[PDB]
Amino acid sequence: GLSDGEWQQVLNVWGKVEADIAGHGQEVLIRLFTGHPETLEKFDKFKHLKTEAEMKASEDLKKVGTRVLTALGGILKKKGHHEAELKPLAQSHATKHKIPIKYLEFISDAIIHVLHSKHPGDFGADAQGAMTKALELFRNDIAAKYKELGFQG
Ligand code: HEM
Repeated sequence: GLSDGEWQQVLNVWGKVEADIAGHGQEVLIRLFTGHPETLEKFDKFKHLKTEAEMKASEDLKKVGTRVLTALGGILKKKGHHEAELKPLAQSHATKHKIPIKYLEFISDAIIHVLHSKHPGDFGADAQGAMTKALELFRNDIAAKYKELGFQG
């Protein structure tokens, strides 16, 4: 797992997310869908959308982006002791949404990109490596629950 100082860097940048959770959520999702169009096909509510202007205008997209980052913030704040938070998340993503582990890798890279773009002075080289480890931890633990739930992610 991560050191105390690695967790400190992760939570320090996360604090900058809290002042505008929705605005961050929209930027993350738009980065994900533009970099990896196949990922948008998983979102039945808005898989019909084609352009970034449409994505920015979508209220459904902004609300989903808010749920995603709020749930990730909850997990991160647990500093690895997140088994209770991770449980419902694994369950829904292996049954209802069927989200391959590869797509969770794509969104991790999107979050790291957005954080670097909006808060570089709270997200230098070492804080980036710390957030990279925290998100690997997250994916690894979800993949372990996928197996049990019978989803080869
Ligand atoms: C940081 C990683 C992620 C976190 C914390 C996260 C969390 C959530 C949360 C909290 C919800 C709402 C409640 C639920 O259904 O469990 C949700 C919904 C959803 N997520 Fe995930 N998610 C992540 C990644 C992804 C990825 C990478 C995809 C697809 C590429 C995805 C597809 C979906 C879909 C299709 C829904 C339902 C959307 C709707 O209601 O319109 N998620 N996610």
